[PDB]
Amino acid sequence: TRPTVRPRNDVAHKQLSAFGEYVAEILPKYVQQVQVSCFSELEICIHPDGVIPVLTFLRDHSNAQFKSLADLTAVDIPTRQNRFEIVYNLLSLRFNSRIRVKTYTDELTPVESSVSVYKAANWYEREIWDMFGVFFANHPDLRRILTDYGFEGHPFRKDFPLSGYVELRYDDEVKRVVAEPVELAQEFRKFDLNSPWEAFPAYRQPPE
Amino acid sequence: LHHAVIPHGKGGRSSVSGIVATVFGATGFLGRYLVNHLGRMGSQVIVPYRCEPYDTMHLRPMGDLGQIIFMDWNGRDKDSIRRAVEHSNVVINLVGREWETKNFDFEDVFVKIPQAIAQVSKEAGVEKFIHISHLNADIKSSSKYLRNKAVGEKEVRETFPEATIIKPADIFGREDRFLNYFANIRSLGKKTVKQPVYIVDVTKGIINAIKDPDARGKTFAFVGPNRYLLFDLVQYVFAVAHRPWTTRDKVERIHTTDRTLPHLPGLEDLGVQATPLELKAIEVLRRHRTVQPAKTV
Amino acid sequence: TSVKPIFSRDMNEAKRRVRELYRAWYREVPNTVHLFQLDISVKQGRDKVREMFKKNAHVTDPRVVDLLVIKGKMELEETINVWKQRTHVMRFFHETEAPRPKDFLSKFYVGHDP
Amino acid sequence: PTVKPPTARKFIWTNHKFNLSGTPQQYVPYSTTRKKIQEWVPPSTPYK
Amino acid sequence: TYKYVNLREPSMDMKSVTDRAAQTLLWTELIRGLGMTLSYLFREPATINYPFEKGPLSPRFRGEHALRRYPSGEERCIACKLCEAVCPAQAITIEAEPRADGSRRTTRYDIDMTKCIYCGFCQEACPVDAIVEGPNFEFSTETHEELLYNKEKLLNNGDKWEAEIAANIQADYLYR
Amino acid sequence: GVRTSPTGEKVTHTGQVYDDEDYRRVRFVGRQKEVNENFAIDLIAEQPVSQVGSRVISCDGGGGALGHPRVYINLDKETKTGTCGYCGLQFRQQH
Amino acid sequence: FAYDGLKRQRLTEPMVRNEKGLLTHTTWEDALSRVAGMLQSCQGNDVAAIAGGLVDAEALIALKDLLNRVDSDTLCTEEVFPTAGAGTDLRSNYLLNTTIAGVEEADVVLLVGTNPRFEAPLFNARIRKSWLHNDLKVALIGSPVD
Amino acid sequence: SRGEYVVAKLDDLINWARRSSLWPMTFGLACCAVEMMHMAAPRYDMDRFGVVFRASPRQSDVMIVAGTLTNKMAPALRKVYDQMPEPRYVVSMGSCANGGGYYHYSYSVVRGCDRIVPVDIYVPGCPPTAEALLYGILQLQKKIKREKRLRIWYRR
Ligand SMILES: CCCCCCCCCCCCCCCCCC(=O)OC[C@H](COP(=O)(O)OCCN)OC(=O)CCCCCCCCCCCCCCCCC
Ligand SMILES: NC(=O)C1=CN([C@@H]2O[C@H](COP(=O)(O)OP(=O)(O)OC[C@H]3O[C@@H](n4cnc5c(N)ncnc54)[C@H](OP(=O)(O)O)[C@@H]3O)[C@@H](O)[C@H]2O)C=CC1
Ligand SMILES: CCCCCCCCCCC1=C(C)C(=O)C(OC)=C(OC)C1=O
Ligand code: SF4
Ligand code: SF4
Ligand code: SF4
Ligand SMILES: [Zn+2]
Repeated sequence: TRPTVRPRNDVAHKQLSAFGEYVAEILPKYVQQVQVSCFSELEICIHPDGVIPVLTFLRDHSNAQFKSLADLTAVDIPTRQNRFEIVYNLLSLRFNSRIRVKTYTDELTPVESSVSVYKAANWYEREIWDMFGVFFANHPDLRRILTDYGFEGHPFRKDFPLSGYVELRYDDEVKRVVAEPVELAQEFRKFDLNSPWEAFPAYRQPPE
Repeated sequence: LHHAVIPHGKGGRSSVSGIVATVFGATGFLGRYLVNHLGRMGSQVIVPYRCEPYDTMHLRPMGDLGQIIFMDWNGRDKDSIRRAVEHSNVVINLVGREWETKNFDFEDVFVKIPQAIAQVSKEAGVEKFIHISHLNADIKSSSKYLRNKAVGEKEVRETFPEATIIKPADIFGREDRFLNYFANIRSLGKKTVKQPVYIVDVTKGIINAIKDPDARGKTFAFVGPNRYLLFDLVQYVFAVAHRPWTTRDKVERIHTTDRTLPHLPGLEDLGVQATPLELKAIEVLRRHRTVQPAKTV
Repeated sequence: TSVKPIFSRDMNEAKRRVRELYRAWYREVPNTVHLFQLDISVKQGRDKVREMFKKNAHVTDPRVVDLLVIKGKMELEETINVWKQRTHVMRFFHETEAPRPKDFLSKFYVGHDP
Repeated sequence: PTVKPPTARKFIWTNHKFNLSGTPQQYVPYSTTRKKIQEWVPPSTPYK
Repeated sequence: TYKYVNLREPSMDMKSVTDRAAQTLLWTELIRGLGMTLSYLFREPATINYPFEKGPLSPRFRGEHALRRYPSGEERCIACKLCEAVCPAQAITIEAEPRADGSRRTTRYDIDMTKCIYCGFCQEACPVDAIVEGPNFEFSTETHEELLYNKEKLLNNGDKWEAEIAANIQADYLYR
Repeated sequence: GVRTSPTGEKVTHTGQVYDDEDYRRVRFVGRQKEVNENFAIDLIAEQPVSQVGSRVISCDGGGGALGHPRVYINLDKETKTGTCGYCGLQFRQQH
Repeated sequence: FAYDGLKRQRLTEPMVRNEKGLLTHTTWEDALSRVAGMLQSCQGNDVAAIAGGLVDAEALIALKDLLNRVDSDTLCTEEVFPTAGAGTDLRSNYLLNTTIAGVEEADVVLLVGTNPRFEAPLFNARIRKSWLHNDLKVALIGSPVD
Repeated sequence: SRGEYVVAKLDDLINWARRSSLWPMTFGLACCAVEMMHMAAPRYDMDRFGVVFRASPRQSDVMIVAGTLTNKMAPALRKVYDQMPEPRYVVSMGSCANGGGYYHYSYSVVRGCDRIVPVDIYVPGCPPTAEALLYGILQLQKKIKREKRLRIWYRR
């Protein structure tokens, strides 16, 4: 399997597994799962009451020093009752490593804002509000950041359509750009591309 | 009814209204808002234009792709009128002038060109023709405008007997020459009573006359809700505008009172609420700014 | 059924926040009609505010009306500070939209929508 | 093409046309497909 | 494996201090910048004489679309819809039926050139070299719908540009 | 091989023409309906049937990697020629 | 394969008889008004309704409720089912009461007066599957069809 | 006659002056800004045509819409268009300004700037090359060259 297969990094896999054990036993109040991927990335899956303790630990601990918030992300998964998956990508410059911190909420439970831990998060979780509707409690200036000013709904939710609900045009009668319900001259043609045959037997979910 | 002209959609920009309209005189004040309100339904609008194509640019954002067809036409050319009307199912006539020029007088603008358009639309099988006269059009009127426009009303009725003739009183809007005339005149007060009508009311009435089959052969009188004396109307215009090119035919028409014809239907027989001047006068006259409302009769 | 609140522990505090947000909008509407130089009247914009508040008058969950007050404060903040333009404020007044058919028979006449 | 000529084909335009946009020879789009639903044509004879 | 931009402590002897004071009072770096601008005054400019001179292009260039033919006049498109399956803008719209001799051909082949992102995935997805993206980039229109190409416009572009398209494919097909 | 409707409008190789009462002919008024006059069904009919002596022939459209995928055409039917599914060139077994 | 009759011969617009007696296209207002004006002038057995082969239960109960507002019970189907005895009162004398899947459980089948190959081809396919796998005995009373 | 000749030569004079002194305002919204900046770079050099680079938006002739018009910047686009002195023209550059482009089905993109402003020249590409935009500018100049403002003024 030499030329075309990605070579596995066993050293970093073992190191990130040991550090995941370390984080799981220092913070067992909040840590739910710890998993290391096959391409050597460490995910810490936490309870959302420990956003500030887990991130402050990873920022300030002498064996962590994850001083850099790379990215902050929600993922909408509608089949879960806590459908929003808040992902924290942290970067350690001292130990040259990355860690993923993941937690959950639904549409109504707020997540505690992490601008006291990372000032990078100020626009990121504001974008998560704008795109998903995840309210972040005790945020300095939480409002929209990317959508238009009168915009209704949260576009990156998966029950939100691709073209939205309203579209704009200029109207010469009222001398004003107006919002009218969306009508496409050509509908977005949905392609059912999924193959009816299983591709990855290692990822097979067990039957009921 | 052919399959491509069956209405579809929810009545929006990409929908199909089933209205294929040729609007003569579409580059003017009324044609602007008529092509606006047609193209937001998804109508195939045909715009014969006499002018420079730069002056028809504002009509292109008014409908979806391929829904406004521009073409050259001449008022004395029946070939261009036929080339414009032979595919439409409604022809709206909006050709007019406040002043007569070297080539086109009031008779050519109000008698020759309307009867030519109505006759050519008649022989091209166009089902609906909608002609715009004036409310004060009279054979015995003192202004040459209203005499030629009454004669043209007569000829359009007797060459297209199912046409919908419409009598606007004095249309006010942003691009009018009624409130913008008084805001710039800075003529005198007489015994004149007027009831001006808003342009969106006139446009909604023309479209409700397109859609209603009971408007064929009728004559409508589009008037506002409130009759005003001329003098306190002009003082209300100067009061809204925060203020302390003419000819004698325009003076003959300003000092000609709006006749009341209750035997003719109006905007309420087309289902249009007449908008009063007090709501839209600020919208017209905010541009002229560097108020007790007008007394009705 | 034990959920973490947003601001209001129950519906009385929630209605207090709804009431203060309505007070703030009612004070703001004359300023909005002035500085955006809207073609509406102050009574008409206040009727639109009352319409938007009566639209959500069925909600019995404190967290949902906490989020409704939060989004109303965000709309208010975008309107007091001139972040919206005149077009965004007039998008509440659906003026260029045609009046939709309401009864069964006119909806039957125009198309297939229920 | 004086030295290495283009390969001749019978369908290649012998007369190159420039950009005809803004002229009466300009491209107008249209649906190249036919009518999908055929309508019932009622009989031109009476029914009595 | 790193270098320090701007970590120079200047010399404080009277020679270097007088050097920096002469630079301040006599504007020496400003005359240096004037000299560099004057040096470009006397160069030949890089300006080509468009439209009489054209910018250089390669045979890979992705311009206006065209539907091609075999060296018999038979059109290459066999209606397989790979190009609209791969089209990242969904600019391509295809309908098809068997034509009058039983051949698998298209009745519709639309490309909205104002959706099109000109990325050439259609010409690399096409198994028969039917859709290609030609060298024409000088095709600005005056109306929006003149850029909504149907099959007749694309076949006319193919007939128009085949003498050039075939030579560019001849130059570049061994890299593909 | 373009033919013409009684309205004067040209007919494409699909068979598309607008009707006499269809309003969408107004888009060509003062402009032109652009058709291609090289009909592929007429041009491939002009190619002669290739006489070959094998029971199975192959076709890739000419040019190697510049044509279409190489397909194998049976020629056992003596009543009918064997036609390529891609290029439309047709073949006959000479015996 | 009968989905291409679904795009031919279709009724697309309302039609009424003109002054010459021919069917001409009209609006829904005109057509429904001309039907309703004749419906208001009917009562009792003066209005009737036949239901064709391809009609859903929504339109069936729609036209039933409409004609019962006129007090008309004359609502008919094309396919004759005998009304003697219980008639259509009990469902058990007009259904396939066993099931289609109950063919798999049967051991003897009597087919009376049907050609189930063409009247209901997948009911026949179920009979052939039970014939093949369960050694079903089938007897027919009727013409000796394949 | 004589007056037709005079208004024809005066049309020729004012059309020459207006096309040979085009001053563009550029909405550099997206990637097409980079390619207009190459159309002003020394190879293609818009400034040798009379088309000055970084003209004032207050006294510009043509508005080059070069990028994706979103729903959030459509009223700012229309405001800058309304502040332009006539004669104003609009060159729509690139696929997103022409028809929505790669973001045609987006919730936040105006499907072509022609829903907002009248467009004179549509320049196709993603991006169209700097040579293709200069082609569109020269086609705009040819469109101005055949204007008939005083001839149509004389014939009315
Ligand atoms: C009774 C008879 C008189 C009637 C009234 C007319 C009065 C005189 C007005 C000036 C002359 C009228 C004609 C103007 C030019 C018309 C012809 C034209 O446009 O030719 C095009 C030609 C360049 O070709 P082009 O299309 O630019 O091609 C691109 C390059 N391959 O263009 C050229 O070669 C250059 C064109 C130059 C135009 C003339 C020179 C400028 C005008 C000078 C007089 C006015 C201004 C005076 C000073 C004002 C303050 C500075
Ligand atoms: N307040 C009002 O304006 C009222 C108007 N009316 C009537 O309504 C109609 C439309 O009004 P309005 O829009 O305000 O008037 P405008 O003058 O603004 O518009 C008239 C239209 O007719 C065209 N036109 C004028 N003269 C000629 C000609 N000789 N040959 C060809 N086209 C010509 C103009 O096009 P172009 O730019 O090419 O010249 C323009 O599109 C007129 O008939 C007017 O009498 C009635 C009551 C009140
Ligand atoms: C009486 C003669 C009038 C000549 C007018 C020429 C105006 C200058 C043209 C080019 C130009 C330059 C050099 C210029 O420096 C400038 O300011 C930044 C402009 O405005 C945006 C320009 O348009
Ligand atoms: S170049 Fe790309 S976007 Fe354009 S038609 Fe081909 S696949 Fe579609
Ligand atoms: S990929 Fe090629 S052969 Fe297939 S449908 Fe597209 S153009 Fe035709
Ligand atoms: S048309 Fe394409 S390349 Fe151009 S600005 Fe838009 S996204 Fe960028
Ligand atoms: Zn072949």
